[PDB]
Amino acid sequence: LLIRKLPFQRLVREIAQDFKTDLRFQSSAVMALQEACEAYLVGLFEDTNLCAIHAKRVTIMPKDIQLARRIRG
Amino acid sequence: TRSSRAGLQFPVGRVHRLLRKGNYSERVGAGAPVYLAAVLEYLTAEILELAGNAARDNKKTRIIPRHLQLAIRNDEELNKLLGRVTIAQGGVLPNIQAVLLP
Amino acid sequence: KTRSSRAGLQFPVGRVHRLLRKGNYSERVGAGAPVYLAAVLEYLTAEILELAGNAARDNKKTRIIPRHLQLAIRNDEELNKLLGRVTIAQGGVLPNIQAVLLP
Amino acid sequence: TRSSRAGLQFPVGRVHRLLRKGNYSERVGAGAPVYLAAVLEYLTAEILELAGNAARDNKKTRIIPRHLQLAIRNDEELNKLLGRVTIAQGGVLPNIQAVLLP
Amino acid sequence: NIQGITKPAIRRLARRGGVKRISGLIYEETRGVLKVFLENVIRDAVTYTEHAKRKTVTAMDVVYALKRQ
Amino acid sequence: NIQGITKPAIRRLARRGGVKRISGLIYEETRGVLKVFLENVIRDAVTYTEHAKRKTVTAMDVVYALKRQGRTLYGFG
Amino acid sequence: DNIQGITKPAIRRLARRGGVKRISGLIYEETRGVLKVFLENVIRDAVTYTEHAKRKTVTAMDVVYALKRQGRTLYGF
Amino acid sequence: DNIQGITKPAIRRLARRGGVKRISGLIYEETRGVLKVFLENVIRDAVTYTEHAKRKTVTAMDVVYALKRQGRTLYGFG
Amino acid sequence: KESYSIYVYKVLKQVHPDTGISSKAMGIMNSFVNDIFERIAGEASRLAHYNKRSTITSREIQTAVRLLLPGELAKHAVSEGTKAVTKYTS
Amino acid sequence: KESYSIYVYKVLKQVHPDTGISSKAMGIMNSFVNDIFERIAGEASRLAHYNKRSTITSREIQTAVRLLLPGELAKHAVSEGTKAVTKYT
Amino acid sequence: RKESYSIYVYKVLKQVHPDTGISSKAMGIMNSFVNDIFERIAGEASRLAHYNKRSTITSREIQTAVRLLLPGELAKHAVSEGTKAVTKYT
Amino acid sequence: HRYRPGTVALREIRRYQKSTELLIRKLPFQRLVREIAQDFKTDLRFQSSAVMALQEACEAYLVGLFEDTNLCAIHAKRVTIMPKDIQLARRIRGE
Amino acid sequence: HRYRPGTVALREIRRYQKSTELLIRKLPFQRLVREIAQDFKTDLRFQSSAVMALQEACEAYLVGLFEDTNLCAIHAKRVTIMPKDIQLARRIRGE
Amino acid sequence: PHRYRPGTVALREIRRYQKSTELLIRKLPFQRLVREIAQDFKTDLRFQSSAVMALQEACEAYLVGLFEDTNLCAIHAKRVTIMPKDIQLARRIRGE
DNA sequence: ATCGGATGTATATATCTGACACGTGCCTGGAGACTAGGGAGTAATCCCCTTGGCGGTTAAAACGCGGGGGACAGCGCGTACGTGCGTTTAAGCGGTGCTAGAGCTGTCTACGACCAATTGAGCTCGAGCCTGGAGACTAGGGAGTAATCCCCTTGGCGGTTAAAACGCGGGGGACAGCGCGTACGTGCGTTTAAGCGGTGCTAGAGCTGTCTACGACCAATTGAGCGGCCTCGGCACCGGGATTCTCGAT
DNA sequence: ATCGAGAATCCCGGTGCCGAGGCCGCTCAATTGGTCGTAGACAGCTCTAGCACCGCTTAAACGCACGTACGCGCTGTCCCCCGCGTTTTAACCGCCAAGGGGATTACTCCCTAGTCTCCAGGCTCGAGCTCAATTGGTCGTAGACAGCTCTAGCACCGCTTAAACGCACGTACGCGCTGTCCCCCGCGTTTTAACCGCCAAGGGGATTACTCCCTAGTCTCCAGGCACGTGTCAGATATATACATCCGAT
Repeated sequence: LLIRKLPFQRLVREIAQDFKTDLRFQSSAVMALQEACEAYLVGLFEDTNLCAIHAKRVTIMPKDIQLARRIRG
Repeated sequence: TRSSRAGLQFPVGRVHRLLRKGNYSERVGAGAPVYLAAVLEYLTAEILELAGNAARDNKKTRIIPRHLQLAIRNDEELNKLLGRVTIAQGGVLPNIQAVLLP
Repeated sequence: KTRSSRAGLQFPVGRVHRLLRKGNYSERVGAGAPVYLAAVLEYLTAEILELAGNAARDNKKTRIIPRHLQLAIRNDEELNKLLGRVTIAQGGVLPNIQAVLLP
Repeated sequence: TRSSRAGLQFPVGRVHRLLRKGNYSERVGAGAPVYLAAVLEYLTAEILELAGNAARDNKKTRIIPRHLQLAIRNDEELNKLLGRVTIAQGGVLPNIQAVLLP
Repeated sequence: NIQGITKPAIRRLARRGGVKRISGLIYEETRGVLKVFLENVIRDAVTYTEHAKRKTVTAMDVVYALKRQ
Repeated sequence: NIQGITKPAIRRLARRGGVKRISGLIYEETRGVLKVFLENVIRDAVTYTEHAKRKTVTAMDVVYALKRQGRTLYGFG
Repeated sequence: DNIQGITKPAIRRLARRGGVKRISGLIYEETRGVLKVFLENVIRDAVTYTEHAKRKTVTAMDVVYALKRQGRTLYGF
Repeated sequence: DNIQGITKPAIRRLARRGGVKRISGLIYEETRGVLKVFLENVIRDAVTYTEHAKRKTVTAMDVVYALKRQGRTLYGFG
Repeated sequence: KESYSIYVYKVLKQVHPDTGISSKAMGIMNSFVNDIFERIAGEASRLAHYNKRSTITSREIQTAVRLLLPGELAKHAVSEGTKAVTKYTS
Repeated sequence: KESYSIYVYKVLKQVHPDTGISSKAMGIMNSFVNDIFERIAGEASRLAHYNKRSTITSREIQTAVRLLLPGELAKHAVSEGTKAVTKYT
Repeated sequence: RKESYSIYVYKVLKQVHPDTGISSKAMGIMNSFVNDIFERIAGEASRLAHYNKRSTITSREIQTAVRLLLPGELAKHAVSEGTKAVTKYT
Repeated sequence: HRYRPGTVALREIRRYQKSTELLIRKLPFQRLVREIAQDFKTDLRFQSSAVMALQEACEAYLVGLFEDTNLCAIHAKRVTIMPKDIQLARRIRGE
Repeated sequence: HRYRPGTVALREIRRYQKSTELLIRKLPFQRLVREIAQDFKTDLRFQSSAVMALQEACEAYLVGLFEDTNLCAIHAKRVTIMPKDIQLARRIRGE
Repeated sequence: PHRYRPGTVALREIRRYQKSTELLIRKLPFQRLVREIAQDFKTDLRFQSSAVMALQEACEAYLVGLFEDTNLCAIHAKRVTIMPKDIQLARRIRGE
């Protein structure tokens, strides 16, 4: 895994808190969430890179991400 | 009828029969087809509402597929639900990218 | 008064007893042994004849023929087991076609 | 002894006694136990001969059940005679179906 | 808490995606994208948890959430 | 004489056994099988005949052979 | 060679609905290839369904199921 | 539930001695049923002999006799 | 051949009393109802399986609605369904 | 030349008063009775030999019946035999 | 006192394989075998005598019984052995 | 008119399982019996009922063997019996 | 008179986003559909509404695909779509 | 790491177990089975050790032979995997 | 399919020891002459009919001979099911240390069954009756086979809105080319955290009881849906305006 | 870039009618209520665990000055290449005509059940015998009575050897498709077994003189069986050696 464990955990607890109070988490639930987020970002960065090369660039920009996400739906 | 007891327009009995014969589960609660019929009725009413609105904006009293496409695509949440759905004879929304105009 | 009559049987207790004495089975035969054996043989004969009579009546014949014996024996699981390696002369076989052969 | 008079190793007198006491017939002829001893001796000799041969093929000096099973099953006529016989601690003959090999 | 996904972490993820150079404005965008994704997945996961009358989100709930999108 | 067990007879025997379709090679094969059976039964039967110092093999001898081959026959006692 | 019935001007109309003002000459043949691939994939699934139903007529429902199972659900048929 | 003592690896070993190379998962339960029937049939006969002799211990000879009268004669325990 | 056409038409008169609908549009509405039926019932079945429950009740339907519908659509549908089930129970 | 024909016929008249039997079928019944006789007597003989007993009694017959007859046939045969021995005694 | 064929089997073994021994289990199998074949031959001879309304089992019933029970070439040798033995005995 | 392959076959199966008459011709079987017997013992005669006994036994054996052969053929998802079916049936029977 | 390059294209854009009529000729597409189906299984027939459904699906797919191609073209600061735009659109869709 | 292809170890095991004679079912669980089944016929029965060993020899010989016949049935159907229908054919033709 | 190297296996081999033949002491049931006892198979002898051999006839069936279809041996691809591996756990096993039910044998004794007349009785074979299933026929129902059906297929050419295509030509896009600026290392300080511990505790996964709700029939049914018919909203066409680009100019 | 004129393109308004929509209606069938239970489905309670909450640590992660070379956006020219008018050309649509199935209907043929007539096949009435019942004395075989001493069962304990549970994952089963084969249906042919008759004696089947084969009881003399001291091939501990077998590479 490529994101540091503890900040991701804290983010998960913070984000989860605005939906239901007093939640706890299994450890394997957080590793599952980490696998899912990192897989998504790697794939999204793959799509951004294809969009960048399409525009004859090598530098990724926000507009590449928004195009990739728009075409993904 | 059960629909009248539940205050609904969609046919609870019919929905119940389709749930029974769709091989969805071994047992079916009494409230499930009522709830399902109510939800289907609600979504039908919303799409028909927006499509009617579009129809009156175009000064047409009859709903045609075009109004369904306009209604669905101009509403973010309906567009999300039918993001991978084709409305036959719906066409598309008029939209030209600003950089292409003279 | 015969012993078969005393035993309530139709099969010949005396004949079975003599046949036991002369069959070189043992030096002695108890008095109750041929009664028991005759009773068992009579029971089995009666059971088979019962089924064969039923089969005969289904076939609207008043005389039992070998075909009815074959039907009676092979359609009854325990009689068929007892006579698993027995050929009933003029019996034929049970009507039976495996489902895969039908259209 | 009658075995010596007949040139046999198996006990004719004992076989005669077993015929008398086996309730086979009221009378037993004088030649019958000699003949029986001879037949039993011949078959014993054949099985022991072949089993010894098998034992030597395995570089063993003592016959164990494996050699008897090999001897019996590898001889068509002995295998036929003992077709419905179980040899305790015999195992089976090595045999792999050609279709199963790589 | 979104700021805990640090600049070097996003850099490592971009390298794994095969990206060699990254604009300074990418980082905030990635954080936003991450927040949206996480929000959606957890919403489904917690919905499943509530159905099970549990107070603990389990690994199967998250995996199930991932499957349905 | 083995060819006297004709093709239609073997087909009829198979019909009683419930067989609907029959490869052409069954007939010769069946004949071989049949021959073996007869040999075995008769071998015992003739022995019985020889034991009785008779020159006519009787039906009883055959029935006894069948019994001793595990194929007991009813009706000829 | 029925793929040639998807004409150059038809592809132009299709591009127009997509908002395209100018079209390189090589798009049309590329588009043709792409369209053909899509159709194969849809029709293949449709025919598979037809074959499961032991029918000789591909129905509208067969096609709808094919689109649904490829994630392209179609409304109205 | 002692029939479960006839384990999966035991059935594999029996099949290997029988020359079997590949074994469907359903064979084992099927085999167990078959085995139970066999034992029942044998033990039934054995117990009759035990009961006939007015004994309370099933002997090796009872089993050998049961097997013989069931056409599965066993050598070596006389 | 059964369909939801007449119920959709009555709903149309509730929401637009003097408005009609074409045959094609009614067919699209019927397709719509069947799609949402399959999605909600199938997902509810999956929830029940997930929870080792053999019965689909109004709770699985409600949760399926929350997963499938966005925001205000999910809340409004849940409110209408809840009112309907409680009125039915009375 | 002995046979069981008259006894088979008496049993038939008991179970089906107005039913007859062909010559071949009666011959098959005689073969059957002789067969079962041989089976039961032989098994009883083996039981007696196995137990170093010189007498075949109703008990030897009964055990042989349990060995030879399946299930309900065995139970009913034992019942008929026991009833018959008690009536005879 | 339990009688058996062990010593006779062993004498035959020394005739056929002078330097070969035999395990106890194998001797038990040979004894079981001899008893089995004994039973088969004696039973067939008894039945043969009965079938022919004879009260005596002689070497003739034994020989024919042997021919029924033993296969082929084994039968010819066994008949040969029996005949030589009976003629030497007489 | 022509019946399709199999219809008449089934009709014959029903016909011959319904009846009981012997299916091999008397005289050729008798010739076979005498031929085989001649190679075992000279000068043999036969009672008529001995030959009839042989016919009942052989035909019963063959019908049963054909039943087993059919089961073996069906096991291999065929409907036509072949020599390999007969040899398998006879091997499992122990012949 | 002569309109400048692009004016008539835009006019066509306004026309075809306004309407809903099918844009591929019915009959040539029908021949295409029958050819492709025939290359999987011979002698099939088709209901008319099956071909109409297939045509709606193909045209909807192509219009959406051309939308994505246009987004890719504008992304590269171009106004002319080229094959690499199609390749990128379909790669990102996962086709 | 090394890995043998499917079947090589099966064949090796076949050779191994056809070479040897030791009983292949565990003694004590089989013994429990025998006592349970017998107890369901007559309560409080005892067994001689050699009676249980006899039962073990009989069962293993019967099953090994049955598995031989099943294998022959499999080969007849051009398969190499034995299936329940193979057992049922073998037992039907044997007459059990 | 093989030529080789790398490992995991039985093989051909060398060593130590140990219950097992195993050869031995000896002890007793079993055995085999023996002389008859008598009782059974042997061997003429003699008669009666059963199975042949054969003459002889006929019409049922076998036996070729085609036709065709439907079955079987392949085959290529799907998917998936059991396997060989490894690790961790569960119970079988060799070793006790017991212990009391029951197999085994010995007394003895008292039922029990069998030739032996012996007293007698169903059984079985002629002999002569009928009469019930073959049979010889009939009639209706089993099925096969075309085969018209309204509705959907296949083919088909006239006129005409659509497709080429060509020339133009005028705007993209592509590369050159650059200048700035901004992320990327690059190095130093920090600071936050994995991990190692440790604490208490909430909830959760499980277990048990039980009961409220839904399945699940029947009979009763009224609302939906085809079928049909009545109808006016709007698809399409004629006449006139908004807008809408489009060129020149400066 | 923002006037001004002018035409094209479209929009609007007004109308024609027709057909797609609205609407009734008969029905009919999918729908709904009355009654039974079987639970599945939820409520209560409990041990556990893993999950939250908290202190060092050192160290790797991160965060922050610096500067810099690597793009990237922004113009410039070229040329390049694709869209628009005009025109021609035409398959496609119009729009039609005819052939054309999937199908059970509506007929057709053969199979399979009902209906009199005539016997071979048992169904009854009388005739002389081999099989069956009695008790008696007379043996024996079997069944209680009583040991008694063993081995079959009951509990403790390593421990490891195997059994159980995942874990890739790759051959196996299987499954639809397909070409040829090869065998079943139908019919003429040409047998050749079924039906029938003839004569006979060879051998089955009794009948008896008989003599010689094997049982039965007793005894003398015994090999075969029960114990029983002991080197040994057999079982188990290390070995090297190919012997196979699995993964590159012809």
